[PDB]
This record gives sequence, structure tokens and C-alpha cells, in this order.
Amino acid sequence: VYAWNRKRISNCVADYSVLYNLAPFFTFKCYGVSPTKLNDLCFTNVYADS
Amino acid sequence: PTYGVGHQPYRVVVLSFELLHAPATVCGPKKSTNLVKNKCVNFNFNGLK
Amino acid sequence: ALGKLQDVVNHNAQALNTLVKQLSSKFGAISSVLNDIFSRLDPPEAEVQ
Repeated sequence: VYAWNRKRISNCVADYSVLYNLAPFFTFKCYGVSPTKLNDLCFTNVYADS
Repeated sequence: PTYGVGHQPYRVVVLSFELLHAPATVCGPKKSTNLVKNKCVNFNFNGLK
Repeated sequence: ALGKLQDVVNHNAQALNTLVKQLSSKFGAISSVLNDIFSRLDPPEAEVQ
């Protein structure tokens, strides 16, 4: 948490179908978007932190 | 290894998008109907519906 | 000279222009385009925004 990584994801085919099928006790909470509608919207830049 | 469920180790990954007018790059997967000239039709240009 | 005949025209050319400029001002939603609130939000948070 004190030193996180920020992967620059760009120029890809974002298929979020492989995401929700994760380990037990998972949450797909979205602040602003809906997790169900993330398949017909062209995203410009996506940043992933860990 | 014996902590409570509420205090067990978790891992969090957050995704921050930039859904604005800039050229899109990580557009999801969804066809590409051919184009059509002047006609009363529905369009989907990179999200703009 | 013909200014009171232009004031009634300018007043109508202003209320019609001050009304088309309120279609791009969100009042508490994520954007002012109605085609973007239904493409990012499912149908129960949409009805709220």
C-alpha cells in the first residue's frame, strides 16, 4: 500500500468476462460505472493498481 | 493464519478509466457493422450513440 | 431609432439561446448527455441520475 504499482494498459481488447470469475468472497463494486454495462463502451485509458 | 475472517489478508485492484473525448484504445469486444451513407439509422461511434 | 423593435427580437433571441445552453449543464449527474448515462449505468442507478 505504501508503494503501489500503476500498469499502463492501452491498445487492447478489454474483455471483462474473465474478471468477475475470481476467488471466493469477491466484490465488483464500481463507483460511477456499472459492472454489467462494461462491454459496449470504448475506454480511452485504463490504469490498474495493486 | 488464525486471524478472524474480518481481519484475513485481502488484495485489492482498482481500475481507473478515462471515458472522455480522447481517442479510445481499450474498447471492448463488439462487432463492427458496415457503414451506411445518408439515412435515418442508429450509429455507435466509439460509445457515442 | 428602431431599437424598441429590436429589443423584442433580442429578448426572444436571448431566451431561445439561454435555453439551448442548459442542455449541456449537468444538475448532479455524471454528464449532460442522456446517451451516456444508459451506456455506463445499469437500470436502477440510471433512474436516479
